[PDB]
Amino acid sequence: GSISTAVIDAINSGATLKDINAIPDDMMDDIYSYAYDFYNKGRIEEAEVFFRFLCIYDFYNVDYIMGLAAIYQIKEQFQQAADLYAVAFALGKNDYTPVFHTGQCQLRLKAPLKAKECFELVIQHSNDEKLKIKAQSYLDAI
Amino acid sequence: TLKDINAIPDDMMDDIYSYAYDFYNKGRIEEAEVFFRFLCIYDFYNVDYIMGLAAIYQIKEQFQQAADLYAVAFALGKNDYTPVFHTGQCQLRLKAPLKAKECFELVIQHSNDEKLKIKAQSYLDAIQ
Ligand SMILES: O=c1[nH]c2cc(Cl)ccc2o1
Ligand SMILES: [Cl-]
Ligand SMILES: [Cl-]
Ligand SMILES: [Mg+2]
Repeated sequence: GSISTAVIDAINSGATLKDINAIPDDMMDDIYSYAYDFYNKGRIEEAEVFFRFLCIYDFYNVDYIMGLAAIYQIKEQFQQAADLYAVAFALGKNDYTPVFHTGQCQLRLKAPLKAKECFELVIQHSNDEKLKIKAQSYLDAI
Repeated sequence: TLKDINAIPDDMMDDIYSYAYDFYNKGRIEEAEVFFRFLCIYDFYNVDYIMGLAAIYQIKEQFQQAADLYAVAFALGKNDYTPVFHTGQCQLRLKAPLKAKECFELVIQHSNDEKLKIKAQSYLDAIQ
């Protein structure tokens, strides 16, 4: 998937498509909008192809990663979603939404201790008060 | 992954990992890089294998390539902030002090590793 592609690219350390600016920013913006057009109409498979395409070109992009993680979470591919949410957080650092969603994924992965750590981080560090309420409601049930 | 099909026994992979670190510790960087690349081909999902290759890239002053692997390495452990610490170092070398500051601050705010936080704080203290 997207992560193995990123790791292969780093191993081989050859020229990538982004390194040569093979797709301009404006076209990447268009494709991202098309990806969500598919997603918003429930065409999840096509959206996934488009977000995979975006993540091959520019993996280290919080917006592309978050789109793909959402798809995996909807498809109940919870480990793949949590892995991408963690990448997104490492790049973004200031938005705790991926940490919240990782907590949800860990709950489904039968890892309540990992989920608890996620929700507690949201509570202690997020300034999104509504997200904190949601995290607390998961914490109350664990 | 080749790991998924158990193409090489577990103990032999342990041996290869320890040999890679031997090369690294002896300054045999080119050989260590071959061995860590070998490991990461065998199992891209092994955080310690990725961290080894990232360290090689950082030593070779390929700071963006190192930072890219550190971001993957962080996701593959979720709770270990050491790759975030090293990313902060790489960002300083890339002349991105605000990005570096964010990394070291994240270590201090989330990590339970007290020795690592001590190191991150010493970087934060130095950043203008
Ligand atoms: O300690 C941590 N930080 C984390 C960040 C994400 Cl995205 C998930 C789990 C975590 O555990
Ligand atoms: Cl993958
Ligand atoms: Cl900066
Ligand atoms: Mg607060």
